[PDB]
Amino acid sequence: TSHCRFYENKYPEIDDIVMVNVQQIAEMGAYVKLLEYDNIEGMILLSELSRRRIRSIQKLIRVGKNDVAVVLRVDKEKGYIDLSKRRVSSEDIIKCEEKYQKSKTVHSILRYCAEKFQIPLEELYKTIAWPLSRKFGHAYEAFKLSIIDETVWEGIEPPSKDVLDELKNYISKRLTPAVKIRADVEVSCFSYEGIDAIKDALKSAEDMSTEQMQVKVKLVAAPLYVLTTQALDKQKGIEQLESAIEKITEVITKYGGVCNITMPPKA
Amino acid sequence: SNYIHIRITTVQGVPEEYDLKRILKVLKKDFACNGNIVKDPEMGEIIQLQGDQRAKVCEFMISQLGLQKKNIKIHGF
Amino acid sequence: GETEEEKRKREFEEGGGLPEQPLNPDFSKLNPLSAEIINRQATINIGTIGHVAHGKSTVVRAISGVQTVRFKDELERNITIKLGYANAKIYKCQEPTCPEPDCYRSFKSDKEISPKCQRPGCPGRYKLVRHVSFVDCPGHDILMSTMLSGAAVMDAALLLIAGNESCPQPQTSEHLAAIEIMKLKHVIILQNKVDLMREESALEHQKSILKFIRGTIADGAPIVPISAQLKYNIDAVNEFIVKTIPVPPRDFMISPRLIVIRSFDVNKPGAEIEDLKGGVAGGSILNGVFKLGDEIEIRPGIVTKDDKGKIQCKPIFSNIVSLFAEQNDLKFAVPGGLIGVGTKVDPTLCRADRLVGQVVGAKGHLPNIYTDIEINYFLLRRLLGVKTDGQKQAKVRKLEPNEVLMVNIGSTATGARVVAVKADMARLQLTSPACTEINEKIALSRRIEKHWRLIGWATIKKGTTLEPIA
Amino acid sequence: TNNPELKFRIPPPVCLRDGKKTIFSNIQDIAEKLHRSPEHLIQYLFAELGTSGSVDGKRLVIKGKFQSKQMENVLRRYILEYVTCKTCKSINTELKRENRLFFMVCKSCGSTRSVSS
RNA sequence: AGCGCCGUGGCGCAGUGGAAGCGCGCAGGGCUCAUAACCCUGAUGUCCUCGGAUCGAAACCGAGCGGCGCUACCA
Ligand SMILES: Nc1nc2c(ncn2[C@@H]2O[C@H](COP(=O)(O)OP(=O)(O)CP(=O)(O)O)[C@@H](O)[C@H]2O)c(=O)[nH]1
Ligand SMILES: [Mg+2]
Ligand SMILES: [Zn+2]
Repeated sequence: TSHCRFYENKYPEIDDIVMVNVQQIAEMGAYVKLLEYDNIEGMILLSELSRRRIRSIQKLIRVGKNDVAVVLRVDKEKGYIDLSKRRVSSEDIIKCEEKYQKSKTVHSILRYCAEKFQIPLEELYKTIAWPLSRKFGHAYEAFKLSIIDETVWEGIEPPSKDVLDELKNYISKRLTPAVKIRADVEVSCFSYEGIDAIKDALKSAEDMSTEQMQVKVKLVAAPLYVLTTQALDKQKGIEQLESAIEKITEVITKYGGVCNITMPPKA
Repeated sequence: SNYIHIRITTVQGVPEEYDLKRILKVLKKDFACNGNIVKDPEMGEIIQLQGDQRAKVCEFMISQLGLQKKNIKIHGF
Repeated sequence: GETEEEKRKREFEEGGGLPEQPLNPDFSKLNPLSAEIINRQATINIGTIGHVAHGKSTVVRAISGVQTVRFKDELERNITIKLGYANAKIYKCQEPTCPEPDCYRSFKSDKEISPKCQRPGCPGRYKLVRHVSFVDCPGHDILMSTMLSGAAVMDAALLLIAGNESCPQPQTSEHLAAIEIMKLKHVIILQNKVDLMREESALEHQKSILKFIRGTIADGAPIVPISAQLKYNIDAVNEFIVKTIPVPPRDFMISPRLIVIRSFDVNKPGAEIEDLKGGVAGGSILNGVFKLGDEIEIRPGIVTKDDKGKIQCKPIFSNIVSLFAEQNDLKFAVPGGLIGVGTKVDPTLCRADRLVGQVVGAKGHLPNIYTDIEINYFLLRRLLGVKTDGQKQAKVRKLEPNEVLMVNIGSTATGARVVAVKADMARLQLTSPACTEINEKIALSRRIEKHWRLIGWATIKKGTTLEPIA
Repeated sequence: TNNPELKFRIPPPVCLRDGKKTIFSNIQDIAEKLHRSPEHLIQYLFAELGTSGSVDGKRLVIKGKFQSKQMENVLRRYILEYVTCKTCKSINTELKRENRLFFMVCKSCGSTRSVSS
């Protein structure tokens, strides 16, 4: 049962940035539903329609799809939103789309929860999305921190523990990330040994692999050895792979060989 | 490979031993036709030619740069 | 209802399999034709020479069945830089009834010590007369240094001539001259194309070839028609190899050495580095016996430049972990065979083209790296490898001081600067490290027509030593 | 002995034009007349046009307006590139897999090149 | 042999998460005296074969296929 706007109140705010889904255009413009705030219809007049001059109303609208938008006035007595699209900075259009994406992902998760439990989605949002969005600024960061930290649910009152379990499962399977950090070390050794040296550097670099974040350095070439890690927080890998570099340098500088670095640790 | 062809008009497939704007300057005069050097999102080279003159651009690369003259395919269209 | 693999396994076990080399056999009695040496290692190196766009790897593949790679995408089709290898076993029928020409049968490396004869009607088997190694050499006008190195490694020659093109092709003449330079006379001439030809065209081409080889060093060189595509008349080539080419004097008295022509790294990608292998230098042993677990140093080795422009040579000591020969890991090595020494030398030192023509000596010897060498040179009249369009094939001029000329000392490919010019002798200044052990056969090439072109032969007489930095 | 005639075992293609449906019931016969894998023949014949018909049995079915000379030219070019090795006059040569791609190999000699595009 | 990409509507490009995408083509119709230009409407798919979590997967994941591109023949 799809209801319950993402944000705090049913009434959208003034001058806010939104993402509008189009349904119907007769003569005055496009009075369309909203998928960032509540579904109260916002009306767009032809004057605020086109950045260019409107040439064919059929082409530029593309009914049934979302477009970036702004709201000028909100009728807070029964519901009449005045809305526009041309008066938006070109820099914030992508950010509006990102906010639409975040809301749509959160609502897909919570709609799955509601349709599985037959619980009104307003109940779920008032017990799940609103407290989390308050605690962490946004429900998306709340779910991401739920993935790493299970304490984000503490201080919150679920309607049922089954909701907690199924929601956590769907997050852990749908929001599962963790960016690969990859680098390439060159072996320039003209030296006496150098397979036992690489073996020893391999041992002292693979032992460093922690439980949550393992550094497995594969072989693709004799000189070019690859350094691949799954950076959960995207900041441990830089120092881990710097440690790998210092280890390989310490191994090489005493046995007789020489090595340099081709590709430094990059996300 | 190095497949060169003309599609109703445009020439797609162009080795770049000579400059493409120089290609426009050596096409536009003799052919007298409008030509647009458009960079599509990462296909081969695109050069326009208004009016169907496929044999004329055959004559052209014969004159300027054509050295194989066998993989150039005259499309039906 | 036996599977073909099962029948082959039965024939392999019936044929005695392949007995393993003794860990410590008596060497003062071992001969290159001994059973233990012959079963799992080649004793004679046979190289092939020919002109471009003719096919040498095809003939080697037809003779043996061991493929020659032809790698590097671009080189998969046109020309190869590194040499080609292939192991063939000479098997001769023990039965007198069958005709001599088809008695011999050349098999590939992992065949048993006695396979069954494929001729219909002979219940006899084959006996291993000799195991032969094949060193395919490039025959393009650009790649000569590798061909000269492999011909220095080479001990027996197979010249390939095709008929339908021009009778006096220059590339084969150049390769024959190079072979004549480095003390090698056992040359077998082979007709590449006979099928598409008429019965008199072949005779005319044969008359032309005989006319060609009358004043060169080789005189009694046999000529044999062969096919690379139809795969016929290979047993006759095997018989000619057995008859014409004996074993060059190679006993166990002379000191051990190694001449690496190819560098191979063993790093299988995708597998975790926990289980890896040492680096392999592909080298020929022409003098000495090498055993598992030996200490060895690459003599020219680490070439480095100091801040003052001086060239420092660091010999590359290393312990031999394995000596891969033919098909299986072996315990002892036989001189006169291309063997891969898999040592603990760092795999990046054997990556692409680092040990291409480098001398290596076992611990217990002191080779000499030289910076300035004294050379005795002898020239030829007409430059070989050029088709002059009807005017006097180019006459080689005398050398001039301070010219970078390619002086292929055996396998080492270096560009030396001439410091002194006289009637027979010359001082060569080497920017790249080169070493001398006893004599070393050397080829000389100049730059007259872009690419390198052979002029004559050379022998080191003296040199300025560089004392190793320990 | 082997070649009394001194290849030409390539039959004239037979395509049936039923007004709206073009049927080629000669694909398997040329498969046995060229020593090719019929799956690879069909995959190439799909990859050259904008069509992928139906396989039935030994025959390919497509539903449209097409000629018969086009696949004569297709067969002759395919023979020049795969069915006949450029190096030698032989048909029995075929496609094996020694890496991940298709490697072209011969049957008279055993030439090893990478012809799979 | 591995790693970085792809899986078309004739084609190029897209989001892949509630269910066929946009444009280039093609056909048909409108405009005009008429053409071009312009405007409207269509029909072209296992978005590569097989499974998983999931009320649901073209995608999220894989147990592999077919083709790409980097290493470089990877005894
Ligand atoms: N007709 C015919 N073709 C042959 C014969 N031998 C080889 N070929 C052709 O030569 C081709 C292989 O040539 P290849 O051996 O690579 O030439 P190459 O040895 O690299 C030339 P270079 O030694 O100068 O590098 C094959 O495709 C084959 O068709 C022959 O006896 N007859
Ligand atoms: Mg080769
Ligand atoms: Zn063939």
